[PDB]
This record gives sequence, structure tokens and C-alpha cells, in this order.
Amino acid sequence: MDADSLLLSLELASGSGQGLSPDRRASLLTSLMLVKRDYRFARVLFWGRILGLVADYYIAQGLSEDQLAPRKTLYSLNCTEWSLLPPATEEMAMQISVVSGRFMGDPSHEYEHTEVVVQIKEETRLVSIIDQIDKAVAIIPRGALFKTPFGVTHVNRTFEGLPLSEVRKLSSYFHFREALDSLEYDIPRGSWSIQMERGNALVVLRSLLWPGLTFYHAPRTKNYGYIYVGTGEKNMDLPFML
Amino acid sequence: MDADSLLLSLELASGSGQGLSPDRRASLLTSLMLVKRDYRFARVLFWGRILGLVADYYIAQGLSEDQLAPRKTLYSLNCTEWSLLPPATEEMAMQISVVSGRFMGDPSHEYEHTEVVVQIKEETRLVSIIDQIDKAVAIIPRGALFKTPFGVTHVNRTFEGLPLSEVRKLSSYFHFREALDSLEYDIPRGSWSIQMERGNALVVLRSLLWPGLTFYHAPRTKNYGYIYVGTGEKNMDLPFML
Amino acid sequence: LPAYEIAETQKALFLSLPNVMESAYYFEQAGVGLGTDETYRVFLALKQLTDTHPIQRCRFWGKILGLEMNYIVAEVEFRDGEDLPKSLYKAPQVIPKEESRTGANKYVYFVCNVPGRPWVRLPSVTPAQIVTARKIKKFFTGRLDAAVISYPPFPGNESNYLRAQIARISAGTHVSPLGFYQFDSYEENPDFEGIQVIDLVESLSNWVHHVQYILPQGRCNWFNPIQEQEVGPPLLTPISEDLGIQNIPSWTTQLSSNLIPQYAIAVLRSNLWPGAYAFSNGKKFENFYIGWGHKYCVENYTPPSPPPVYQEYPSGPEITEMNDPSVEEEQAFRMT
Amino acid sequence: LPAYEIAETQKALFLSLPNVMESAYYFEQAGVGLGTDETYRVFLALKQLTDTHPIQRCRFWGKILGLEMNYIVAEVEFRDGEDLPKSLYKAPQVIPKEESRTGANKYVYFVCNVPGRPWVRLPSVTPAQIVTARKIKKFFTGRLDAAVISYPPFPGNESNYLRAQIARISAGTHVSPLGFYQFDSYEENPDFEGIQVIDLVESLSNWVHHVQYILPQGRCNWFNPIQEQEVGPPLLTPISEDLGIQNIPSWTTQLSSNLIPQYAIAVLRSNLWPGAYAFSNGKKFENFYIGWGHKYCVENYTPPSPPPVYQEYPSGPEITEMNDPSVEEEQAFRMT
Amino acid sequence: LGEYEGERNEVGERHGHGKARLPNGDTYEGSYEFGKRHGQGTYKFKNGARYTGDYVKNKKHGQGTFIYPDGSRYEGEWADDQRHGQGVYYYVNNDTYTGEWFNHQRHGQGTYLYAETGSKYVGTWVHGQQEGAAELIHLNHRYQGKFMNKNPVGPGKYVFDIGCEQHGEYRLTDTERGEEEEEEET
Amino acid sequence: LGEYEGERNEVGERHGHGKARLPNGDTYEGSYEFGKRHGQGTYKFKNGARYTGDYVKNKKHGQGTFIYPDGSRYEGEWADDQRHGQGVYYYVNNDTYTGEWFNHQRHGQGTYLYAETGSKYVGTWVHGQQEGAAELIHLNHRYQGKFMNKNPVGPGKYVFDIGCEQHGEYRLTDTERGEEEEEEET
Repeated sequence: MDADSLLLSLELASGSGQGLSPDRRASLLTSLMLVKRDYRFARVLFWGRILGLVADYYIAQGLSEDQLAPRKTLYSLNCTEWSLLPPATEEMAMQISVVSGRFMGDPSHEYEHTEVVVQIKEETRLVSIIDQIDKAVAIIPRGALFKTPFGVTHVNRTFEGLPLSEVRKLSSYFHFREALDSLEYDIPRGSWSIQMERGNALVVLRSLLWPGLTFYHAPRTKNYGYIYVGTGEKNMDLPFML
Repeated sequence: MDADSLLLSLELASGSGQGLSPDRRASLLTSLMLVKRDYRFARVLFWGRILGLVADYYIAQGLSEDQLAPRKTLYSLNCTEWSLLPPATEEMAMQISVVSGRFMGDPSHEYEHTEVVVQIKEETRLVSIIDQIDKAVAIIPRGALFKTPFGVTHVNRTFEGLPLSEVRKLSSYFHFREALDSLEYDIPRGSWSIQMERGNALVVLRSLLWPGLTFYHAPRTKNYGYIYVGTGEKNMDLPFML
Repeated sequence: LPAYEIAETQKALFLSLPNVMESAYYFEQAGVGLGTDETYRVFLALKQLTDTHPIQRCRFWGKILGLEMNYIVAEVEFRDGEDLPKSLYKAPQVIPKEESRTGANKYVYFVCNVPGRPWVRLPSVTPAQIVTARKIKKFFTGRLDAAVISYPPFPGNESNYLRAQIARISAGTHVSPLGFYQFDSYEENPDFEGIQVIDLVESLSNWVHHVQYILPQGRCNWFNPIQEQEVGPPLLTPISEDLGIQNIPSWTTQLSSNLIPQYAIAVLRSNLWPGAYAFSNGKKFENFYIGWGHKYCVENYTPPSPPPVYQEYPSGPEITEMNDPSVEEEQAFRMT
Repeated sequence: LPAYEIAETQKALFLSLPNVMESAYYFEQAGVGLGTDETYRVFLALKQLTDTHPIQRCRFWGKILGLEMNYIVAEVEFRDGEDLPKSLYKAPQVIPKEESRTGANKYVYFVCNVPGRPWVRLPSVTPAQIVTARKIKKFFTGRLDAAVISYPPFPGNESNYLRAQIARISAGTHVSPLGFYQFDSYEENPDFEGIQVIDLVESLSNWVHHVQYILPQGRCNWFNPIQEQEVGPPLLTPISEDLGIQNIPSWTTQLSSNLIPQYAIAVLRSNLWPGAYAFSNGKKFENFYIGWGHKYCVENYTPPSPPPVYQEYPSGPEITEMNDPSVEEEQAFRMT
Repeated sequence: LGEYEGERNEVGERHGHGKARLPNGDTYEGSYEFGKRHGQGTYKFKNGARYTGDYVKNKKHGQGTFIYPDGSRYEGEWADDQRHGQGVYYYVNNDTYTGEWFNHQRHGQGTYLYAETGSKYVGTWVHGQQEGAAELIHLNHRYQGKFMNKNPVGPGKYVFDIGCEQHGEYRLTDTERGEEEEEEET
Repeated sequence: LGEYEGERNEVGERHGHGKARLPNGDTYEGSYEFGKRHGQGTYKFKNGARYTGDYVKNKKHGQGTFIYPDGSRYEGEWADDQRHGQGVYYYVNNDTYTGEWFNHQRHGQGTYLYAETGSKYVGTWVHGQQEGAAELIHLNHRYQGKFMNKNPVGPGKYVFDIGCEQHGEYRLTDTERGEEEEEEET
């Protein structure tokens, strides 16, 4: 999402199925500013929402400097209380390959596995899923992060939107994570749903690798943002459905 | 307000009460770009919603090239059929000085004006009220409009928001008419309500010469836009209220 | 930054009351209200107001506009706990308040500038120099201590003018469509059985005033100030015979659907008070004022006339006198 | 430009059906559906569909997400007017459709992409080749003529697969609270006498199914195709006995507007089908689905096992042939 | 009848500081000159009225203080038993009229200050009536205009403390006036 | 006991294209070479089975088409009354199995085309069963992996016509499969 003008950045945006509500809207509008006040963040944006089974997660991603570091992730059972999440590594990314169940929505709930009986926390699996999503299907438009000679590439103020000749072009959208950035040369090459909701005023890219991620972008105004209202599953039957 | 994707600036936004509505938002969202397709308009702004007596007016103004000019105006009870208003001048502004009542919702309503049984039109009074509002209390921020060397005074794309030093004062807000253009030098010098609705994200400038005009602006993004949801009466009790 | 200090006091919101949300969706359909997030902010402000005060029935009254800061007003009711001759011309019959919860002060109006800041309770307005000061119109500053003044001597510091304007607006723009609030006091009708929406559109004789009417003497009841009475429209009278200018209809009635006759809500609007709205979809109802707390006339606002100048004493036999008790009569009074 | 072309076809919108806005407002509060600019365009699309077809009731079924364009779905119900031994292996009992308005074709599902575009009527689904082909899982490209392919030969051109997925969602997840649709067909209870929102959260047995479950045969009613006998959950059963895995519940329940206890609408989210939501407040309800038209599995979806290969003819006394007769048999037959 | 316990210095009439008692009940303590009431003197009536002031040429003329029996009083210049000159009138509602009088009526640049309200009428008076070229100063604004038949009827301007004036034309009645042309401070 | 009609030798067998009636009720129209049953001919049983082809070493050997009485048929090479060599089998549901045969069973490389489905099992068959190193090629994808006891149990990859493949492991249950390792075309 974004940090200012949160009305046009819809939680639904005619996409991703579910979304937020007018019970979680104003609390998030104050909570992103409270996270930006507490933690030293340059920008803060609502990442998305994990479904769960008893409660949601309301994942907000707080961004540090240089726009490329493993930036901070925050979960919240209720939107007034916010906690931290550790930065993900490779071993917690490969430890979740044996579990494929749905999210529970409980921090005390642990997932068991017989390998000697071992247990894993819900929160490390949650931040591993979030890191896999932001390293897999996190997208930005062309020119949104311009190249700097010092090497920071924080915010491009020149970029006001994409012209009408490259909206349907999938290769124009770059990625937020490192491989300037990596364009849409992904492994299925058909894992993106490009739609035009209201004329040529809003383009919606729905992630087919992770069902529930909608990236809205306006071609004339610089308003781009991705929100994941999926359940965090990584369904490996994607070319079976394509 | 704005040309396309009008939902970035809320029509109400807790500002002077009434704004737009369902049964009216999607209708005007289709009708503005339909007018832009029909009439040769570079931009088109929802000017406001004059309340009237039995029906609203739903005034929409159409921008074009060679700005800071008398622009075209359109009114419509139902937002499917639209009609163009004639260009206003000073003769109808002199002729409406004998009437001080409110508008009738039925268009082409007759007036008695017993002095001679000559009658004036409702459309010329409407476009004279729109010309009196637009020449007085229709405001533009500092970085929005700039003077071109050729003289077209088109909208600048490099807006860069508005800093904290000139978001509360009146020295940064220009007008649509000339003396580039005149800033806030209103005749009682206190005819503007400057408010911060949601933190430092939305500054709101409500007019006091006309109590229905509301101008939203964001100090970070391009959310500037004025809308007159009122009556159009020119109440001259402004120093009595101040 | 102001956003951080407003979030640190709006965080307490998300951490015997009116259904603000239901009555706000239909008002959004009518085209009046606050928005999507600010209405839930004032709803959680109402929720913070109900568990801190013994309130039996709250109501979102509305939002009176201001210059630099606004006023969000809630209409609540408490269960049991609440807050050489001398000068011959005396005081001109200073009338006190009626009671704490019966007369024009029947409703307690709490006011907050934003949903983050706590509510400020408006005092019980005296209907002698504040309600009878309805012949003024002043813009609300947004501080509640600005000490606003006008042509009459105003004994208020904008916390009484706001309460007087609230008592003026609420007494005329609170309507009920003829079915409930039956018989002074009024209680809700059990066999209301609904009503038609289009009958409320095409007829103005349905919306009746359930609240008491503000008299020109300022009160709602009669005080008998001599020891003939000034009365107007009683309770439960329709707005078809509402007072005002005869050339302008006092109430605009619109159907803000225009396409679906099946589901629609009558959208009442006051022309005397610009910004007062009221919906009634057949079973539910709500009133909502927003905007500047002022009235509207067919002409501009004029200042009131000055009082009579109290003309001086006439020169009669008690003022004029004779010349002198001279010698010609005092020399004859001795022999008399 | 395509924007002006998609704006000029929406002019027919701005010129029986269940209220969609109220449901949308509740669904929005629930956290599902569409924002309040396109869910009104589908309301006028339903109004245009109702004014062109003899529809008893036209519900907004939801919006199936797609690749190039989404599938906005209506759910209508028409009143009176509708639309040496060779080859020893025959067809394996090809089952036709049940009826016109009784079985899985009880509601006609009109599907459009944009509300400015006219509605495309989905054909009536057949059980033996489209509903029993529910073991596939395919996306939608938003064309309705693309002739999508899977592991069995699908007799459809993306309208039949969408119709089968809509039938599965409407037969497995279309739910109603306990007390509605009493006894085949069903009629709404006049003596519903309300229901508690808290009782619809802690108790999952207060949500009956009210719709016929899709059998593995494909149709909702057994019809004796041999002249075996399988039956699932019948009509008017709660969702507490739904089939699924032990570690994931079949239905979860959250409360919209959790902070305020008084005004909270129970929200039902189907674990089995993502994007399907049911909302109840106490008196009214509406089912909804949005997102990809797919069934959730605990593991990732695997393609089904192939049918077993047919065995050949076994070595018996009939397949054994006599090679040649003896010399004594051919020299003694002419004498004996 | 009347008694005079004062002094009769002259052989013709009385002279000097004397205390006379009038036959109806009035008491005059004051000096005499030319055989007549002249100089400073206090005339106390029987109904409660009083007059401490100068008597010149058989009448009230000069500095005087009249305490009227209805509660009002007047401190100022008298002439020929009529109020004429500068004078401050305290009315029964504590209203202070610090202005000019002429022949027992308000005439001149009067400064009628309202005590129950707070306004101040600084304007021309004839015959004890409001006239044109007047300034009605309130707690917030000042109305420069004309007055006729106890009401402002002329086109006048309004000067406010916010720094603006507006020139409104009053109609035939005091209610429903006209107002336009909000200007800047000159 | 049927009787042969046609040509016969004086010391040997028939040695010519003749029609013989078997004692069990079969008709064989064929030739005989080198004193044994050899050469092309058509055998026909009494129930409806048939065999048009060659007879080498007293049995079915060489090119020949058998018509089974259940509706199935089998063309191709035969050996000693067993199915061996290149052969095309058409089952009762028109399933076309073309490829190698060995000793009355499916063995070696074979292509089993489903008529009612449209999928081709191309790979190894051992003892008339589906075995490893085989691909199920459909009109949407192709699964290259191992097949055991007519089911996929080993690691295998699905290659698609969109230009990507995905690996995966099958579990101990037949209708269970975990998938990972998605790449592009090799």
C-alpha cells in the first residue's frame, strides 16, 4: 500500500477476494503513523492480510532506508497492538517445505512434525511466507525506483505514472527485491492477471502464484500498491490451472 | 476537483457536510469522461452540487487548453442527460443583484421581478452564480499552476506537495482569475476556515463568502481540489458572522 | 508532526448507544455525513463516551463546523446521575432554567473537537439571554473559550452559543414519520408496523416533531413570568405547516435513488437550517445536522432593532414651580 | 480509446431484485466484496437484467476472478417463462439434466464481465460430464469461448466449467441461519422471531445449508440410472457436520465491528472455498463468493489417477485352437 | 403659607444665602441676587425631585444637577428652564447620554450609551429624536448611516474590527435590508 | 470331426490354400509349407474370433491380425501363440496400444492411447503393467516419471505447453503428491 491518501488505495479494489473493513480502516490509518513514530521508518505501508482460522493477521510492512534491506514485518491480532518479527533466513525458508496446512491465527499454536518429534512456531512460518512473497511476487512499475550514483534508489519523484502504450506489457513491471531491478521473466511466464477495472484509469495485476495479491496502479497518477489478502499457501498446481 | 479517478479526494471528507453519494458517484464518474469524449476537453472537474429546492444541480466544469479563461459549465438533474451552459458575463451578474433567494430544482424556472413584468432565466442566474464563485473563492495551490513563456499556463506535473511552512497560512493559495494570478487577498481577510482533519495528511480550506465550498489538499501528494456543495445565495452577513 | 500526536490520542478509540453505522450508510446514500473512517472514529468516540458516563441512550447529533477546529456533538441521556429616589427600573424578568432533564435541557450534548480529544460537556443553557439571543448569527471559532460577543450582551464563551444553536436546530429538525413517539413525554409505539417510503416522499404531513418547540420567550414550557401564555406548535405536529417564508418551502424532500423504487430512503432536508438531514426507510429513522450551526432566510441577516430610548420626564406641575413667596402676600397673611 | 468505449456502454445502466447496496455495506463491513463504486454498477446491471427478463428475484451471486476480465455473476429465477461380436462397450450411462428449475439448475446464472456489457446466460449444466468433472482445477481467462482443456475431455467452452463451479459453490457454501426456509422446495418462516449474533459465532450449528448438496453422481437427486444409491447431507442440516480434514475446520466465524458488541454482524467464511462469505446480523442475510471459483485443498492439488488398463482375453479352452489332425484320424474317417 | 428662615439684606427684596420653604412643600437653600433667585442653590421638591444648580435670570441657567422623581437625573447646562448645552443624562436603565440639548430635547452630537445592551449612538439629534449622520458603535462593529422615524432607513456603511467595511442600503422597512460591496479599510 | 475340401498330396500334408473344418467347430482357410502349418491363412472360431495372418512353427508367428470375441483386436507380429514384437491392440473402449509385446503381455516401449480421455502412456511395460521411465502425455501437459503397479509413485515432472515444468514426489498414497522445483523448458 501507501502512507498517504489511503482512500483510493482500496483494500478490495475489485480484486483479491476479501479485504479490510470500516473496523480495521481507521485503526490502520492511525497504526501506520504510530509504527512510523515508534520505529524509525522512512516509509510505512500496509502489506496485506493473512486469513487464519480464528483471527486475521493484518500484516504491515515497515520499510527502512535504501528500500532494499530485509525490512521489518508486523503482525497484529487486533490493530491497536503491534509486535515485531525477526528477519527471515534460508533455514526457516526451507523448514516450511514439509508443512502445507492453512494458517491458524494463534501465536501460541505450534506446528508439529515427525522427523524425533519437532515443533515449529507459527510466527517464523508466517515471516517466512511473507519473505517468500516479497522475494517472489512483489512488483513495482517501471521507473518507480530510479538509479542513483550513490546507490540508494529510495523514491523516484520524476515517475508520475506509466503511459498507455505499456500498461498491458508484463515486462514493464520490475520487482521490489533484488535479482535496474528484475523484470517479469518469472518461471511460469503466465502467473499474472492483468486487468483494466475502470477504463484506462486503474490496472490490476493479480498474482497467480500466490492467490490473493492485488497490485493496483494508475497510469496517470503515481498511485501504485500491492496488497495480499490471500491465505499464504503457495499452491503448486498453478500450471495445472493455467 | 480532479480529471480522472475522482476517489482519491473524498467529496465529503468531513468537510462542510454534504458531498457525493451512491447513485451519484459512479454516474458522475462515467459522465465526466463521457463529456470529455463528447466535448473537446483536456480535463473535466466535478464543480459541485448546488442543493436547490426540489432537485440538485450537479454542476461539472470542463477544463481545456489555454487555462485561466472562462471555462464551460454543465448542469444535470439526472446524470445521464447533460446540457451546456452559455458563457457568463457581467450583465447577468448585474441582473441577479435584485434576487437574493435560493435556487429552484426545476430548471428554466421563471422569476417575477416586479419593479415591468420582465422575467429572467434560471440558467443565466446559475451560470452567473458559478462565475461569481469561480472568480472569488476558487483557489489553487502554489505549485499547481505556473506561468508559461508561451502563455498557455498549463498544469505543472512537478508538484512535490506543499511544505509545513505554507500549509496553514494563506500566502500559498492562488486563485483562478488574474489580478500569474492573485493569491488570498480576500476583502475581510478572514473569510477562510483552515483545518487539519486527519493529522497532517489532509488540509481543508472551507469558504466563508460561500459556506458550501470546500477545498481539499494534501501536503505530500497531489490531492488538491475544490467542490461547492451549497446553495449559491451570496450571503453578505459574513462580517456579522466573523 | 500533528499526525503522531493525533494518532497517540486516537489509539484509545480502537483499544445504551445509537447505531451510528447503520444510520450512516443510509446518510451516505442520501449524500450527507462524514465519510468511511471518520464516522467510525466518532462511533468509537461514542463508545468511549458510553462506558465513562451513566448513559441510557446516546445519539450522534452531528458536527457543527468551525474556523480552525470543528465540533462533534453527541446527544446523550443520563439514568440518574448528572452535573432622592432610587432606580425604579428593575431587572427585566431573568428566567432561570426549567430543569436538568425535562425542558429544553432534556438532552445532554457532549462536544469533542476531534475523535482523539476527550468530550466536553455543554452546560444547561439558560433560556433568558442565550436562547432568546437567536437574533444573532456568528461563526464558530473552534476553541470553546474565545468569548464571542454580539449586539446583545452575551453571557457565554462560545460554549453557550453552541448549546443555544444546538437547542435551536434540534427543536425543529428532529422529525418522526407519524407512527412512533406517541403520547410532554413521548414513548416509542410498539405496533408501528412500518410505513411506506414513497408516501413520505410525496407528502410532507408525515414527519412530525417529537421534540418540544422553542418558544420566542426561550423556554419550552410556560413559566408565568408576571407572578394568556405564549405557545406555538405542540408536540407531534407535521412539518407541512412549518413556520418560515411563504415563498420558499421549509423542507426539501428527495428520493436519492431515482432508479430503484424497491429500496430507497426518504431524504429529508431543512431549508431553514442548511445542512440538517433526516432519513426514514420505513422502519428506522435518523436526524443529522452538519454545517456552521446557522439558519437561512430569503434575505440576508440583519442586526436587531435598538430598544426604545426611554424618553425623559415631562415638565408638568411637579417639575415647574412658582417664582417667590414675595412681600405682597406675606404682609397679608399676618392679618389673615 | 477503450475507456470511452467502456464508459459509453454504461449509459444503459443510468436509465424483484434484492437490495445490493445494503448487502454490500454489510459485506464491506465484513471485509469482503467490492468497494462502493463498482458494486453499485452491478446493482444497476441487475436492474437492467430484471427489466428485460421475467425474473422473480435477481440476486448478486458474486464475482469470479479471471485472467483478462472477471466474471460478475447474477442469480435469477424466472417466473413462468424460461429458455462376429463387435463393439461390446457402450456409453457408461450418460445422465441428462434433472429438470428446468428443481435440481442443480434451480437458479439461472447470468454472467457478465463489465456491467456496461450485456449479460451472457450460462447454459444448463449436465451432471454426467461437467459436474462429475469437478476433479479438475482450471483458471478463467474471461472469454467464454476459449474452450479450456484439462485431463478429461471437457464438453465446455469456459461457460460450462464456470457454471459447474458456480453450482458447486452454491450447493456447498450458500448457507442461511437456523430458522429460515422451512419445509424439495422451501418457504421462508414468518415466525422467525430473530436470532442472536453471538449464538451464530460460538455455535456453528445455527447455520443450516438450505440447498441441495451435489452428489458424486453429479445431480442433487438420485434417479436410479441402472433401472449405488449414494446420498450426502440432506436439506436443512447445519454446517457442523461438513466433510473435511481434522486439523482445518470447515467454516470459520469472525465478527465485523468487533469493538462494538451491540452492532456486530456475524460473518461466515468458507475454508473450503476461498472468497465465499455469508453475513448475518439477526434478521437478514446474504451469501457471497469472490475469487477464482476454486476449492481449497489442504495439500496442493494433484491430477486424478487414470482409469486402469483393460485386461486382454485370458488363456482358456476357447482360445486354444487345434493345429492339425492325426494321420489315423484323416485315414479312418472315410472308413468308419 | 411659605416661611423663609434666611436673610433679607436689601430693603426692597431678599438677598444673600437663604433657606426658603415653599407653601406646597419645596425647600430652596441657596443665594439670591437682584432680589431674585440667582446663583448656586438646591431646590428640593416634596415628591422626591431635586435640583442643585445655578439660577440665572429667573430660570435655570448654567451648571445644574436635576434628580427626577422617576429615578433619572441630568448633569449639565440649563437655559430658560430648558436643557440646552452639554449634559449627561442618566436614564432609569443607567443609560448615559453625554450630549448636546436644546429646549428640553436632545439636539446636537449626542452620545447615547446603552447600559442594558452595550451599544453607543454617537449622532445628530433634533427634537429628542434620532437623525442622520450617525455612528452606532456596537461591541464588534460601527454603523455609519442615517436615522429616521426611530429606525435606520438610509444607506450606510458597516466598519468591523476584522478590517473591512460594507455599504448596505436600508430598504423601506427596518427588516429585510440590502447589503453589498464589502470593501477594504481606507 | 470335420472334413477338409481342396487339394492334398499323396504322401504329405495338404500343401495348398484350402479350407478345413475343425472337429470343434472352426474353419481354417490357409496353406501348409514343408509338411507343417506355415504361410498366410485365416482361422475362424465358432464364437466370433478370427485370425488373419501368418503361421510359422505350427503357431501364430509373423504378421497377423487377431479379432477377439469380446470386441477387441490386435494387429502386428506374433510368436508361438503369444503376443511378441511390434503390435497395435484395440480394446473394447478403442484404447490403442502400439508398441512392443513379449509373451502374451505388454513389455518394452509402448504407447497406450485412451480414446475416451485422450492421453498417451508412452514408456516401459513389464508383465502387462504400467512401469517406470514413462510419460503420460495429455493435451495440456505431460508427466515424465516412474509408474509402479499402474500408479505413479516415484519422482516425476509435469511439462506444460505454456513453456514451463514442475517436479514433484508422489506419497505412499496413490492420490497424494507433493510438488516443488518449477523451472522453464530445458
